Amino acid sequence: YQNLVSEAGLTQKLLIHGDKELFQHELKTIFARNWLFLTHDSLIPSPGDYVKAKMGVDEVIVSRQNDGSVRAFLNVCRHRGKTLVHAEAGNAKGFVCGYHGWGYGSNGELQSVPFEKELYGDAIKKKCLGLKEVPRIESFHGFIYGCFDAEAPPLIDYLGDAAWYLEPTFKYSGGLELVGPPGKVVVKANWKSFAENFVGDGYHVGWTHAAALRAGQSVFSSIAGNAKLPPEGAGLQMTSKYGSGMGVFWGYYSGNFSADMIPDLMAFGAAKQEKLAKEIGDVRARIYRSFLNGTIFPNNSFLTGSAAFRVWNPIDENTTEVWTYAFVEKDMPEDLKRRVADAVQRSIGPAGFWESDDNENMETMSQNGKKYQSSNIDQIASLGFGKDVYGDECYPGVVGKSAIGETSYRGFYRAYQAHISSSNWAEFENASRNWHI
Amino acid sequence: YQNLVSEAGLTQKLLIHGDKELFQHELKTIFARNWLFLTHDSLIPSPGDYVKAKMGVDEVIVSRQNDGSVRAFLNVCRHRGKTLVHAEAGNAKGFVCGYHGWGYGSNGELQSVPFEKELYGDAIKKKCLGLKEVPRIESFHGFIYGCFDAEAPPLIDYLGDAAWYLEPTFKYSGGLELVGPPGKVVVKANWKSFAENFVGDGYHVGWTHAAALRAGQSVFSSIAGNAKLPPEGAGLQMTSKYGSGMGVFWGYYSGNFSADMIPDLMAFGAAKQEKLAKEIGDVRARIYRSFLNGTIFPNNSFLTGSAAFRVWNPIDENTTEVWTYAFVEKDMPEDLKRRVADAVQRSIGPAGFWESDDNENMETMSQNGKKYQSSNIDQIASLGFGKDVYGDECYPGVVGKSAIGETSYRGFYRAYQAHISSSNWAEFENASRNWHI
Amino acid sequence: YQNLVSEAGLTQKLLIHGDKELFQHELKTIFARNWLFLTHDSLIPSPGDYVKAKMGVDEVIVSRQNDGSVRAFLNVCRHRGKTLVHAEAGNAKGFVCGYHGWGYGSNGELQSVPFEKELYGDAIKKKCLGLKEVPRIESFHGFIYGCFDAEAPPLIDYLGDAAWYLEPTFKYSGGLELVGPPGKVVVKANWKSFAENFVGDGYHVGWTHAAALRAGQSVFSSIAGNAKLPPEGAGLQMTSKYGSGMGVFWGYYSGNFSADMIPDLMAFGAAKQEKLAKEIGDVRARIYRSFLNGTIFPNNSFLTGSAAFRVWNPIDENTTEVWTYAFVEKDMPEDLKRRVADAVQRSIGPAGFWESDDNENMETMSQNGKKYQSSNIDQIASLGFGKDVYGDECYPGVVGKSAIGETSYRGFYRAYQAHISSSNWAEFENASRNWHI
Amino acid sequence: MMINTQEDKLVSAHDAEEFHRFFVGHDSDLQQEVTTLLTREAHLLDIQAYKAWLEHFVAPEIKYQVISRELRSTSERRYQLNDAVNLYNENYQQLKVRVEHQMDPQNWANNPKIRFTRFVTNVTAAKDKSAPEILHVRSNLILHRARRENQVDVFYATREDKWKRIEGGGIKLVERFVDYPERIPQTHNLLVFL
Amino acid sequence: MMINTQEDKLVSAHDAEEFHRFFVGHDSDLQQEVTTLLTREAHLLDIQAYKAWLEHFVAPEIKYQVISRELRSTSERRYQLNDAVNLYNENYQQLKVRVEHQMDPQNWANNPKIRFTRFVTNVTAAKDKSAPEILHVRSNLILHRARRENQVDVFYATREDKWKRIEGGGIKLVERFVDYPERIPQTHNLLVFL
Amino acid sequence: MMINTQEDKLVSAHDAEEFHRFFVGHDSDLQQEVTTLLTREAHLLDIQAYKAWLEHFVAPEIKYQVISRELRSTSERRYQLNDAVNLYNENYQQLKVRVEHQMDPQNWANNPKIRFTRFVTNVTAAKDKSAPEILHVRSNLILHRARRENQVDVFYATREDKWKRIEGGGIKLVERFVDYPERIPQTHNLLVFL
Ligand SMILES: Cc1cccc([N+](=O)[O-])c1
Ligand SMILES: Cc1cccc([N+](=O)[O-])c1
Ligand SMILES: Cc1cccc([N+](=O)[O-])c1
Ligand code: FES
Ligand code: FES
Ligand code: FES
Ligand SMILES: [Fe+3]
Ligand SMILES: [Fe+3]
Ligand SMILES: [Fe+3]
Ligand code: NI
Ligand code: NI
Ligand code: NI
Ligand code: NI
Ligand code: NI
Ligand code: NI
Repeated sequence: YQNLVSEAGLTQKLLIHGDKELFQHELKTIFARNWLFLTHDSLIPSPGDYVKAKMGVDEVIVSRQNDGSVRAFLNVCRHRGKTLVHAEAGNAKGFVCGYHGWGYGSNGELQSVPFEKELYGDAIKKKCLGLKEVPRIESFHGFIYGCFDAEAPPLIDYLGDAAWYLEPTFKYSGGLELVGPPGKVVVKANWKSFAENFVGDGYHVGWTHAAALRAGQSVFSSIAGNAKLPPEGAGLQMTSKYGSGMGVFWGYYSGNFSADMIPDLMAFGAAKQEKLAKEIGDVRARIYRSFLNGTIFPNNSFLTGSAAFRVWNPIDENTTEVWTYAFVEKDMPEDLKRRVADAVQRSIGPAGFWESDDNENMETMSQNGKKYQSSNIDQIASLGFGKDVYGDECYPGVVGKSAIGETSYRGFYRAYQAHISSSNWAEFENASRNWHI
Repeated sequence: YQNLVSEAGLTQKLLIHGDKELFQHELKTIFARNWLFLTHDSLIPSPGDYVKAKMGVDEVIVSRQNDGSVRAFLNVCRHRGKTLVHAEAGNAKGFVCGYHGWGYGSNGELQSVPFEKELYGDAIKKKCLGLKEVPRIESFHGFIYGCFDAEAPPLIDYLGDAAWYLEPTFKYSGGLELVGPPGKVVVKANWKSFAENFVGDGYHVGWTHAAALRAGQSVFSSIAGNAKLPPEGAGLQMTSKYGSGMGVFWGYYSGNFSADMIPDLMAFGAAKQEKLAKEIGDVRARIYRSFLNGTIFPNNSFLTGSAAFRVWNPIDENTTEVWTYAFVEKDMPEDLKRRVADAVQRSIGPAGFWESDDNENMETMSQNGKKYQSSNIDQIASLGFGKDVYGDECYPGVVGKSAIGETSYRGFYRAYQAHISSSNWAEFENASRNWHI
Repeated sequence: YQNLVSEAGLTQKLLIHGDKELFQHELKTIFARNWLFLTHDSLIPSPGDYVKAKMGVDEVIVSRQNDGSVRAFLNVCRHRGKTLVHAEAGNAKGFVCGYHGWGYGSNGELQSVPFEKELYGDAIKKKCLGLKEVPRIESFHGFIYGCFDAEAPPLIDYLGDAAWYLEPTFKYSGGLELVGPPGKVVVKANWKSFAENFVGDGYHVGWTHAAALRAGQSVFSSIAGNAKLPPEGAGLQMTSKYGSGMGVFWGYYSGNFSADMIPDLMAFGAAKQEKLAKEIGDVRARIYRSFLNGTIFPNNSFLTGSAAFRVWNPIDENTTEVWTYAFVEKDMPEDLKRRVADAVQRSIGPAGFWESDDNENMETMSQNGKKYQSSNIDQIASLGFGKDVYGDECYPGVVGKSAIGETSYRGFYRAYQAHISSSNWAEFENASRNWHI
Repeated sequence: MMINTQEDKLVSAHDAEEFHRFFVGHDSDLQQEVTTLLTREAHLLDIQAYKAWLEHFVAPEIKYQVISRELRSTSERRYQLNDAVNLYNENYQQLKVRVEHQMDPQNWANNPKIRFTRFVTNVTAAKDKSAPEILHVRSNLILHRARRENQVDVFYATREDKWKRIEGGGIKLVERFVDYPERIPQTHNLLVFL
Repeated sequence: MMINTQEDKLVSAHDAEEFHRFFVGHDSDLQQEVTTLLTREAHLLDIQAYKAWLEHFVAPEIKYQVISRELRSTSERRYQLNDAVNLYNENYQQLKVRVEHQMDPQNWANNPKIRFTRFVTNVTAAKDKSAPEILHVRSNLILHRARRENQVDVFYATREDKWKRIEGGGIKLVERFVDYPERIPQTHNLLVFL
Repeated sequence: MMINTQEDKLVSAHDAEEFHRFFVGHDSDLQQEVTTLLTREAHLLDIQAYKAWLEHFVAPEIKYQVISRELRSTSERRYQLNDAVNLYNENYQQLKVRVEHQMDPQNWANNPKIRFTRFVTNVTAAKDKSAPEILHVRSNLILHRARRENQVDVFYATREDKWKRIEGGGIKLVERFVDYPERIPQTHNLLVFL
């Protein structure tokens, strides 16, 4: 698994998007080890509320406890291993297995066992048969992540330099709400193909989505045909130690939305920007109403502005279950919230006219990674190479001066390679000692 | 493959129901070695009659010889390996290959070769090109089994202590008939998931089938909701050296059949019970009209009473071709035979209202065995543990005092583990020296 | 991979038609090394014309250059590995990638890169990012082949003794045209099952196609039921060092075509035969109007007379994408050309009434190769064994005196085994030193 | 129009006479009436109104039968054992039981609610020549069943029905027969009302 | 004919009243008129005449909505968060945008030309009891989409429509609603006009 | 109603005029007549009465054509080589041959007997404006073929037909054309009568 990614994350073997054994290895070394997105507070707002989520290929029940905390458990009965919960979301103080009737609390404890007195007696210790719990659960401003590895860094440390860029929208804007349910669809592409596109692909927008830009008149029409850079400037791109990264297109608060969304959204963002400038400063207030496209390593992506939150749930090496949520700022008028939720699906949901364009990019890249000769071709992530900086006075992390750039591809794939070549977090840390140099 | 099952068969790794490489290994060590159900005399009653059967993933032609014996052969031409027979059952004195026209007898011998004289001459020795024969074919009261391994124990020895429990229905009742054709359907579950359910799952009936019990008013309504044990007593469960086992629910001759079947069946069984008591004694005459659920290791299951005979034909680690026959007692009135045959399909055939309930139990257990984190969860087979006996005066084998119990799961999985950790029958025997202790 | 084929290619393990790991190995040792059919001059007759072709599992763009030569390239962008071309055929002076807009010439060179000046500058060297080229491209009388291995013998040497048999139709008849587009369909059989059938299976015609012979009254009705050899004689079969081979059925210029095609075709062939006899002699002029069935190793097959050209494109061990072209002699009247093109599809295209017959031969052979017990059965290729000659005065190569024979199976499988047991061409040559002895 | 079964070697005597039945029995009015009937029946089943279906669309004397036919050689005549297994062969009480299993709140398989979509095509009808209150109906069905996020099963069937006109204007099913075309369905189960 | 939702435990109040609507609303003339309408609409869409469809078959006030419903427990009443995501929820301008994306020569996905085939069945219709110019229409659709040699996707849907009669004799769509039956379609995308 | 092919950029001139043909050609009587015709034809084929079909439903002058079209760029005009291969292009004698292959007892593929089910939808018809005895017919077909226990193939097609009225009242097929929508069918073969 060494040398699938070259130094500085400059090149990647195409095979990584199609190799079956590597996929199995990722389940052991990416998905068993890293922080994975579960849900938002606003989807499990009351005691007993739960959602099903995937963590890699496994499924977990994520449950709001009576004390207000959140716990998550593998969705598997401890008796004969039947799946416990079939609803995607709901409210319950417990979960009963339909096979033999074992009853668990929302806290994962085995509470009731039919025929316990008559047939089990002391042949059963219920305290040893609670649901298998996800040992690490943390949040970032309402966004809840889980990790199978008790040794993982705290979520905030894991976000590293990326957190600074997220805070204007995620922290300082007065709270977000994740709008459910998500769109869900299966795409015949590797999870990494989506992750790389969202982490840093400003370059594709003007070309892949040329027709969509013409039709909807998104603010991104400025880069149509990849003919000119945005009049606002080339923007920024950043990456971080644990692999998360993103681009910034200045001022593009309406993102991939069509012209009918632009005036109202722009007015809302400009108004809050003026207030925010006094609290967090001009630059960061501008970030608040800019378009950020990024990936929270490994497989959670987002757009700000055209507010989207995505999970690339792996099924196999050439198959991904794609989840699409919208998010909104809590203090938006309710009508605007509804319009935003629909506009997200309209561009990038299962029937999204932009996302359709992307299918063949993602799917054929992944299918070519399966083919004998083609799998040995390198992908190149050279855009901006040799010009990234670290320790800039204003902008933290490893930063390039263009959102049309591959700074964040390089960081994503560096972290990826460090993980697949490591057996644990300690080894990842050793492999990442000089990440920014 | 060691330690997939713990001592005394107490726990099993969930992975066993989903692991691809283990499946391949089972073809070498379970299906290549053990006795596999083929057909019943009553389905090939005349010379030249044949049925197709599966033995693991392979297909065999099972043929009634002119001398009244039964031989079976791989369904594969010895020339270029085309499948020879496409009908599921029929009558023929020979089988001609549709590719080039090689003709074999019902005894597997290569009899005719087009252009033999003109083109082959002595370049062909027909005596060396007969169909590949199944070397071991034996029966148990009309039920014919095959084995690929010439070293296997005789079928009667292989049934071990299980035979005693089968004899009241299979031997002493005046003969059975297997009613064809079987129902056939593909289910996305591992073959073992069905095998464990039928070997000993009295526990699931009251819970999984709660709605079916209410609707049809089966005698099993006594255990509805897993609230109370049967008024007749907890019943029995047994297991044996080579892995076969079963439960006994006293008196439940109508089994999973609905109320409309109960009076006539109960009257028939009670009448023969009275006659049988004088020949084989009270206890065994009662067994005759009780409900036995079991598995003849590895993948042949049965119910007495609600007379069903099942084969869990493996396709891959998450796919099984399920065959469902009814059986009848030869001296039943013909109308009752027809009613029984339909009632079996009605409960547990491809459109069976009970069997439907079971799908999600079997399928999700198997799918969870494929998932990285979930596959490491243990299944527990602890019901009745610490209370099984051996060498009881009346009831032979390893016996527990409840049909709602996991005595037979433990025996099934012990034998399973002994086989997967052995290269031949001699090694299985060494691994099984202390099976009952 | 040793001993999958016995000495003299006499027997083959059935497993070869179903084993997954062997398939992967073939991609490395058959498809990476040998000459593979691409297209004919007549399908890319003008500068800028291109077709897509498969080379094993990979896809290539085959392009007519401005200077009249032909080059071929993997159909994969050098940026992020998106498939470049989605049309099956066309005309273009360049190919633009739909992902980010990189533009390549028809010569594979990277010509245009959006934002090159603004964002790349010297971070890009276009001269290092041309499409991955197929290093070897050669033709045989208009039929263009490609090879991934620069060390391969010249195409003419690779055809070896087979070329002599092909020349009357391919070289001396005044030129051929390949008529597109091909029929394409997916069949659940291993690529080798088709390759062996076409290389030498005269034996199957009278049996497999008995009904088709009766219905259409093809000239092959002489061998119906495998009852009698052709009145013209048993014909010939030959094989060659690099695995290509074929049979000859004397005089059967109308091949698998029905009675409505026979008079006009026979008249055309007899007329040119008379002219050709004076240029190339009686025997070879007769070959010109005979039926040859063969395979150009590994996976390109043909029939002369009933003029068909086939590619067995591997998808996986049990899946093949079958391509069917017709070919015509350039000087045939245009109406006859059209009738021939339709008649080829009518017999052996996706809706061909002969080819249908073959499906179950090919598919079940391949499926049996997947099954544990059945996969250990040998296929036998013994027809004509012990009577093949080498160095005959008239007929070159290893030659048997019957087109109903397995001379060419033995040669095909000898070459196959030599390749799978070799790491390169030098090792193949060493393994093939005594091929004819 | 008739089929000559000596020349048409693949056609059973049964299928040949059925074809003739429906050919000569064509009536435009009956065609539209029966098309409406089957569309209403399919809608009712798609929304899982099984009690309404059993009460209003199914006659007390119902025989509801779906067989799976063992594959036999077209030339092997001698082997005479039963060639059909009844996947369904239900009277009214047996349908009642299946319906009550369907709507029981403890039917675990039905939670979350399953989605059914039925496509009925190629409707033909003929009044019985003896019993004019009996309508022979043939129709083809595609049934799509979706559940549990990513489970999809598609069933294909020809329903051979007898329907009976009722006092008051209703029409109820007295026989449905399906010879299910796939010997081994790859659909997990066949627990659907065809 | 009505459904008793206390006994028919699987039937929603919504579906029960819809069934009744279409039962009592049956009209033979309307059935043939609406069948012709939907066949013309499907033909137009199959040949990718999206501008003609939007101009001639779709009303200015159109609401074109396709939802995906989150799977919830049939017994879990307490959790009240929105259970439906809008895969489509389009007004006329939003359809216009989608149509102009469709025929743009730089829509890379549409080259080579994609093949659509639509199968419309089980048509029922009922005139609105208040607004007689409004026609309620239900129909089932199988949509086959083929592209790029070996990509095949098949969609299955029930379309719940309101159509409006226009001055001059035309009929235009004012609402289409689809509750898409597969929660996670395995079709790459749902970028098709259902 | 007409399509403006300058604005409707995805629509071929051929498809636009065909749409218009069938739009203005609508006749209620003809619709029911042709629906009955195609239902009878499909029934006959489903029961494998191929000789009856060829004799009674197919005209001596038949052209029975099914093409597979090579995928070409929508913008690549210069490459002019034939873009269609004839999977079928049969006259009466050629159909006769295929039919006689079908019922030959030595057709190994047909044993055990294969199961066919045809679903015909979206029927439209128009009398030819010159030759009134000629009926232009369009219909969509789903064809389900099941054999050998677990083989299932499903075909999807639009049949573009010309039928001719015969002295005595019959109607026979004089042309069937299918542009098969999947370039590489994944169905083993296409040996079915569409
Ligand atoms: C830069 C970028 C990356 C992924 C997705 C989008 N988008 O849809 O707007 C934009
Ligand atoms: C105890 C048991 C085990 C498997 C199946 C049934 N059943 O259907 O009655 C009962
Ligand atoms: C001898 C042979 C081999 C393959 C195919 C045919 N054929 O179709 O005529 C004939
Ligand atoms: S598997 Fe859950 S209670 Fe038995
Ligand atoms: S493969 Fe059976 S006769 Fe040749
Ligand atoms: S992948 Fe081709 S231009 Fe980027
Ligand atoms: Fe995109
Ligand atoms: Fe059960
Ligand atoms: Fe052949
Ligand atoms: Ni019938
Ligand atoms: Ni009622
Ligand atoms: Ni509704
Ligand atoms: Ni117009
Ligand atoms: Ni046309
Ligand atoms: Ni006739």
